[PDB]
Amino acid sequence: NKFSASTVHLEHITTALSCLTPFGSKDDVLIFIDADGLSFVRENNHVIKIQLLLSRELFMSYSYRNETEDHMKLCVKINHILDSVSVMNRNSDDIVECTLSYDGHGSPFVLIFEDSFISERVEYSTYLIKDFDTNGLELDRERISFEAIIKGEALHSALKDLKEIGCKECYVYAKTEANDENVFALISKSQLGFSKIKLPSNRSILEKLQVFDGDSTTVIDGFAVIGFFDFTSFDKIRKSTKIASKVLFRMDVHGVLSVNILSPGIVIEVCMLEKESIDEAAQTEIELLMET
Amino acid sequence: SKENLPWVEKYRPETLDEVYGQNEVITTVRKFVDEGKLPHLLFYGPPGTGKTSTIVALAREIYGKNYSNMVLELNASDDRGIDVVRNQIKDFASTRQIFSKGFKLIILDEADAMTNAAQNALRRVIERYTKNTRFCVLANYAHKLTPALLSRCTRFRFQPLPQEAIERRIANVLVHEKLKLSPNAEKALIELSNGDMRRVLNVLQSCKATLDNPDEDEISDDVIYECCGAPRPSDLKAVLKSILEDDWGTAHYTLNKVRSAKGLALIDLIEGIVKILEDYELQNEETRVHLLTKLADIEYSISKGGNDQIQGSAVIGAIKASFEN
Amino acid sequence: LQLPWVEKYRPQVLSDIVGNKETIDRLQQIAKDGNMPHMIISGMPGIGKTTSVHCLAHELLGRSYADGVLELNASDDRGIDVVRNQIKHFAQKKLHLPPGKHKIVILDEADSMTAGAQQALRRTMELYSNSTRFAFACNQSNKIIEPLQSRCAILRYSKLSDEDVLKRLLQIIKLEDVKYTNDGLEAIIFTAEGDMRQAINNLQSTVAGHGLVNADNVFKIVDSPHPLIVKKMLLASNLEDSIQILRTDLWKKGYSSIDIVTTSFRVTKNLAQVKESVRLEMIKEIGLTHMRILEGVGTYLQLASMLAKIHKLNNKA
Amino acid sequence: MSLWVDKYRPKSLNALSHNEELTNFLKSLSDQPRDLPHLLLYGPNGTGKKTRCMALLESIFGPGVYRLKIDVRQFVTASNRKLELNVVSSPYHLEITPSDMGNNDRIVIQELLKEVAQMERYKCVIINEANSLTKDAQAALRRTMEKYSKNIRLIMVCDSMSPIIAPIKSRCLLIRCPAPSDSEISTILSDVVTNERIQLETKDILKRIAQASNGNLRVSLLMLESMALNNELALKSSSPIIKPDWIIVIHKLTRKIVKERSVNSLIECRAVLYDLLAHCIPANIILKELTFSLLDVETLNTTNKSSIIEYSSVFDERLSLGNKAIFHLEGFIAKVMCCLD
Amino acid sequence: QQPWVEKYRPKNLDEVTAQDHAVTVLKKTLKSANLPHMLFYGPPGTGKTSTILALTKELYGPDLMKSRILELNASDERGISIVREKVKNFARLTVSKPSKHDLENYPCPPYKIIILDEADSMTADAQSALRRTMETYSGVTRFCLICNYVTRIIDPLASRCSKFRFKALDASNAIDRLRFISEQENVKCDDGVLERILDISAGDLRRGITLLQSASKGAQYLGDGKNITSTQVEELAGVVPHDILIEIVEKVKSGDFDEIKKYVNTFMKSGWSAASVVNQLHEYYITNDNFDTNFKNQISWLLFTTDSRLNNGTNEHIQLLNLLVKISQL
Ligand SMILES: Nc1ncnc2c1ncn2[C@@H]1O[C@H](COP(=O)(O)OP(=O)(O)OP(O)(O)=S)[C@@H](O)[C@H]1O
Ligand SMILES: Nc1ncnc2c1ncn2[C@@H]1O[C@H](COP(=O)(O)OP(=O)(O)OP(O)(O)=S)[C@@H](O)[C@H]1O
Ligand SMILES: Nc1ncnc2c1ncn2[C@@H]1O[C@H](COP(=O)(O)OP(=O)(O)OP(O)(O)=S)[C@@H](O)[C@H]1O
Ligand SMILES: Nc1ncnc2c1ncn2[C@@H]1O[C@H](COP(=O)(O)OP(=O)(O)O)[C@@H](O)[C@H]1O
Ligand SMILES: [Mg+2]
Ligand SMILES: [Mg+2]
Ligand SMILES: [Mg+2]
Repeated sequence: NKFSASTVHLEHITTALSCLTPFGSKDDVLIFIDADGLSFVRENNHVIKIQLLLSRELFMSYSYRNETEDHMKLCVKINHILDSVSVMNRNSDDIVECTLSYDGHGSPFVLIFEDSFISERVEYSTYLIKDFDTNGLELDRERISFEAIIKGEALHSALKDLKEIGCKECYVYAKTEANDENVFALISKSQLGFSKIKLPSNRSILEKLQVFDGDSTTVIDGFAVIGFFDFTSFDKIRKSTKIASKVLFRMDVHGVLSVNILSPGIVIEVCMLEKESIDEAAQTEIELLMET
Repeated sequence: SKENLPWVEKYRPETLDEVYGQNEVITTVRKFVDEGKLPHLLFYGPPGTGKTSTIVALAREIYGKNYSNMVLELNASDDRGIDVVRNQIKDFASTRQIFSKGFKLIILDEADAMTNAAQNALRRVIERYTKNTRFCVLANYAHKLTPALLSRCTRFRFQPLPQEAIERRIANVLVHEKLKLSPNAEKALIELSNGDMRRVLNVLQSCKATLDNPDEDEISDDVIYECCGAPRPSDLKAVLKSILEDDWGTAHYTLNKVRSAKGLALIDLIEGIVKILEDYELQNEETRVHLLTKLADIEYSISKGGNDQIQGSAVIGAIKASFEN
Repeated sequence: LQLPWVEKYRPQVLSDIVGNKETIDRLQQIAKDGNMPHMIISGMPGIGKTTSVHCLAHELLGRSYADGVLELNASDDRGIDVVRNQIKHFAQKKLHLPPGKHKIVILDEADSMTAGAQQALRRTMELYSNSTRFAFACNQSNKIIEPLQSRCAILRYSKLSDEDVLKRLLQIIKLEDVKYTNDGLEAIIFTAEGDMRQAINNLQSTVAGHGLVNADNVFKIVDSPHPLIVKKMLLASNLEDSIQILRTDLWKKGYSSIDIVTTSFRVTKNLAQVKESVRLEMIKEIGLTHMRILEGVGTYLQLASMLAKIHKLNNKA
Repeated sequence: MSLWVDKYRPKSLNALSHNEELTNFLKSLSDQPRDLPHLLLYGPNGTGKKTRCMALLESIFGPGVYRLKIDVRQFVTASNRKLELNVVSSPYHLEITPSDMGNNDRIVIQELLKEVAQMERYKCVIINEANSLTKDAQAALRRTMEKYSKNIRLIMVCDSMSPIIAPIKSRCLLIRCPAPSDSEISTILSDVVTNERIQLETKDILKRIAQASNGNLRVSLLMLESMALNNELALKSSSPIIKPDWIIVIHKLTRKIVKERSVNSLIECRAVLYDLLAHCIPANIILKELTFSLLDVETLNTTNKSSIIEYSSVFDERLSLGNKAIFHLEGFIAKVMCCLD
Repeated sequence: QQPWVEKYRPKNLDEVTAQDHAVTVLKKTLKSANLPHMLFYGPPGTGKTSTILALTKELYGPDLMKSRILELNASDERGISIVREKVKNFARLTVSKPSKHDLENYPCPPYKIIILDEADSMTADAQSALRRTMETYSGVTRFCLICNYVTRIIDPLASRCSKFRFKALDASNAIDRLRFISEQENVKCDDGVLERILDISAGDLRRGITLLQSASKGAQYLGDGKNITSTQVEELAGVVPHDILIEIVEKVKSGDFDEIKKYVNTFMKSGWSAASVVNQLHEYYITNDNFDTNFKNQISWLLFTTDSRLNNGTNEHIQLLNLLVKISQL
């Protein structure tokens, strides 16, 4: 076997996979195996990209026997995996050991589950014909518009409050002041009218927040950054922020936004896409209501 | 790796210089992309003329490494329902480009196979989201497209490839594969091409496989006719002469001998017969009508199925009756 | 990043719009007075219907265009409940407008919208006629139900004539400072056949691919419209000339047989200088050929036989 | 036990009376049941092809072939809508009927034949009215009986072989079942009236029944039952030849068409056609018997008969290639009145 | 225990006969990997399915069918969504890693074959999805198209797939194969019986094989060591005897309508299919030299029209009666 991994605590794996089910449940996940660990990436409509990474120390029997360039790809349907795993991993403290296997290329993804003298073995055939490779919605750190670190619980509560309101179009605000009264909020408009959820300047949920001038070194005060993001991406990310410790916000002048989720724990990084243009001249009325 | 693919896919053009025949369209689109102006190109023409190959080469030329995350390719293999179309194209066009300062190109292969409401949504998105997003329409049939779509999109017509383009592609294939064809074989391939490149590549691969050794030999017209199954022009001329001269017995005997010696099909035989008959002159204006109607009925019956001998005798009788006027 | 000539020169006022001079003038008086009734605009696509509606709304509102319009298009969640709720919420708000001005709601491409949504629209207009107004944009008025057409004023749009399209072409040429020729402009008009957007696209293709606008360049980049060739070959007297015309045009330029049959059917339906019996016989033959092609027999021989039968019934031996 | 067809049904190869060559052919096929190819039976209706199939199955398997069982199951064709097929079951073989609609019939045959085939001492199935197919289930048949030719043997019985496509006729053996002559039908009638101890004044009544039925055993037996029950089991030479009301209506319509040729006559003929089609009667056989009734009139000359038969063939082609049924019959009748005078 | 149609199915590419171009191309592709998409068309019972099965057997081996070869047919549902998802999936499945036994026992190519049997029963949208899928997955996935009628298959499919015409198996085309089958099965026939069988089934070896099997079964059941004659196979196939055809011709020649009508009624009572009758009448009329050119042309047109009417699924009685009446009035 080229890749092998074993784990005893499947609660972490299943709660990490539950954060991918709102949109990634359909198909077309590109798992990566390397010396760093195990990673899953999902990208639909080329509008949002999610990366969930599993470290070496998470697995107990990581071997990774290879004699190549050390980068092998495989694409498997998520829905088959979810349907297979739904029946197992039942009850609590079932000490279900999961064994991962992949014989390089042309072999199905093999999962072995053992639960109280009862073993299971599911083979997941992959799809590697039209794999265009490369891909990735990456951004350069030399021109980051602003950086923000927020608590996971506050963001989860904000998103779960925003979801049921509606708000098919959402906005992201960034603002810094000289008196350390930093302003950060995710406002939106809906049929209800105007919805404003505000994250205060308290360091409990706004530990770090600075607005840059496109050089990632020159921090400035009194400058406003407007981010027009669709409701779909925020709805998809709401589940991913349900269980977390710290959430990192970072977008550049290009408008693409990278959100890092910390939960040692695993790291989840998601890349977003901004809308082409703001609706007419709305951004003006966003600030005009913000200092109102 | 290469050298293990069909010649249709192996010889797929990758640059605009590799597309032959449609010099005017290539020059026009090169002038369009040199100015950074893409006015919602629409490509129309018979299959095998190089529409999707041309758009792929253009996307490679103007983007390079941006094809993986800027070009949205949609086709018949993907579901194109009204909700699916509106959601997917709205999400793709409404989002700003990541880093490239250029228009976003969306390729819609086989656009004729969509519903009217989906076409209306697409034509609304074309005019609405157009600041950064452009559209490409590929369809062999224009009757299934909304006339509003043909107005907002610049229509480019793909003519059948002339003899020069086919000859140049044949020469390139021969250079690549180290193969030789007789000039008579080249003329036969030109006649059989009917303005198609995929058919030419397929029959060239089949004829190369037919040869016992690829090298130290020359491809003639006989091997091309044997592998492709197309009747020889001499056989068609002999059949027509027997029909026009031998009344009913030896003409039928000659037709049966021709159909049995090499196993020719009736469809190709009648197609050849009418092809030579089109060159002939008929100063009656009524024999041609009877010929065309009877031959079309014969093709319809053969498509519906029947007896080959009875259909061939019907062809002979129809030709003789039409020429008796 | 240069916008195409179609979208770079979109009119912003009703004065720049050409075509139906009387309708444009009436829209100008409606904008000036402010009395905006419910309207339905139908006609040939790409003649300036949605553009005219947008210009009228802009001239009527001014600075109130930020909130005073709810442009629901075909490419949207056009259902029965969410659309009704959105229109109700739009109609249950008031803004600071003059008493002679009213809110305008634009529904482009109302033909494809579901009939239940049409009934919901009727309910919204009946309930909130005093505050908001509705402006429809469509190609034909047949798809709009009768009760909705009853509560509005219908303004049919005619095809743009030679003068208006030529004038717009001259203004755009002067704006772009592009050398042109009268013969080239005539060829552009002939290929457009009354279409404005198609004429602009053809002019843009001519100037990009060749520069100077000439008839030869226009004919090279784009061929003549197929209905004209179909009409030319259908009324041909001798069978040989019609056969040669159809071959050398359609098969050499690469036109699909089913498209040829559909265009011939449309031409025969719109034909004028033909008897009723001849027209119906030709329609029957067109239907037979269409069935043969749809089943799978769509070769040149079928088209030749169809022309032969048409000429036989024309001459009657 | 109350009909001639069920009480006196032969159940063996030796029990068959007519078509001795066909009996020898079936015996030769049943000599080696393992090497039995796919069978296709074509011939006139009422000849007894079903009887030959049952006799062959009984010879191949043995007792219990003629014992039948009834089971019902539903096939889903669209959403929650399902249509049920009244399939008849039996040990060692099986029988189905194409009573479903012309479009769902293909998927019903697909599912049923996939379920029956399975894996396996083969199972034989009889395809009644194989000609009544829309060229869609025939592809399923030609695929399954070629790929799964290890445990299934399709038996095809039909009256017309022309609607059956060429590949199906290629893969299936052509079995010919000619209708019996007058002498054989007369002998069968004599035997069945001897077994029923009914009176028989003369032997000409059986010959008249045979001529009236036109080589149809079922029609002959039903007519014999009708004359036996109507005359209190006492056949007479003066007893009228009883015919079904459908043929009587067809003949009356023919006489009306010959006598009266107008527009009111045309609309009454249309009403009669509508009423006849209301009885679940196919239009093709209606047109066929109308043509045969029109062709026997002595008043008409050769030209009128030729015109009528040409129009009948043309409108039969139209009905075969068409969807509706009233239009082609109406056109045929209108053309008949047009060409009569 | 097995019918001769299935028992004698060619499992190898060298067993099939009368096909030179396709067999040579497949044999030369066995040692290479440049296999294009194949469009198999021709008369029914020619051997396209046998050829593709033999090619698949000699390409990969028995073990790779379960995980590498998937076929489409009319036996299962073939809706647009089902066909789209199934074809896209199987054209996206990876090339399975071969075992060693396949590697030094068979020349396994790095692609896979998708078989589309009876493709003429597919909708236009399904065909468009198939052609787009096979263009976008032409790397390690191959498509085989088999159809009896070329016209029903759309033009782009015929352009993209290599056209491999299957010639009809005439008497001289399959005489050797029939002789080998008869010798292997110990079948005794007279000089001109296999040729007559092949002439009966024009371009159809399956019908000839079935007729030979029926004749052998009849000869075995009869018991005597006799050779099968042309009359027996002709009457088993359904060939009208020459005397009855001569009587039909004589009745047609006579200008009596009632005699023709009653003869047609008796012929339908005999239950013989009118397609073979039309074919035999055509052969007799064109073969005979006692008729002029104009009458031959008219009768050939009439027989062609009658065959076209019969192919649509009409009543054989009415068509044959109309044809005989039209011939008698020429
Ligand atoms: N101008 C050309 N010169 C040389 N080869 C060509 C040219 N155009 C097409 N071909 C060949 O044709 C093959 C298939 O053409 P495609 O462009 O993929 O299909 P198409 O012409 O767009 O037709 P469809 O039915 O619309 S997909 C390519 O892989 C080339 O090998
Ligand atoms: N009268 C006109 N004068 C100048 N430009 C015009 C005129 N009419 C149309 N155009 C141009 O054509 C473009 C398209 O006009 P639209 O109003 O979008 O067409 P339409 O009448 O709404 O029909 P559709 O959109 O196909 S349903 C405009 O943006 C203008 O650039
Ligand atoms: N070249 C051949 N040599 C020997 N037997 C052949 C040959 N071609 C066909 N057969 C026989 O024909 C029978 C069936 O062959 P098939 O391959 O199913 O015919 P087919 O081409 O599939 O016809 P279809 O499926 O109706 S289009 C078998 O008994 C084969 O042995
Ligand atoms: N050889 C035979 N001897 C006596 N009666 C026969 C024979 N063959 C058929 N029949 C009669 O035919 C009747 C059944 O006909 P049927 O099978 O319904 O005809 P078809 O198969 O054309 O529908 C039976 O009642 C039986 O009496
Ligand atoms: Mg293409
Ligand atoms: Mg518009
Ligand atoms: Mg087959």
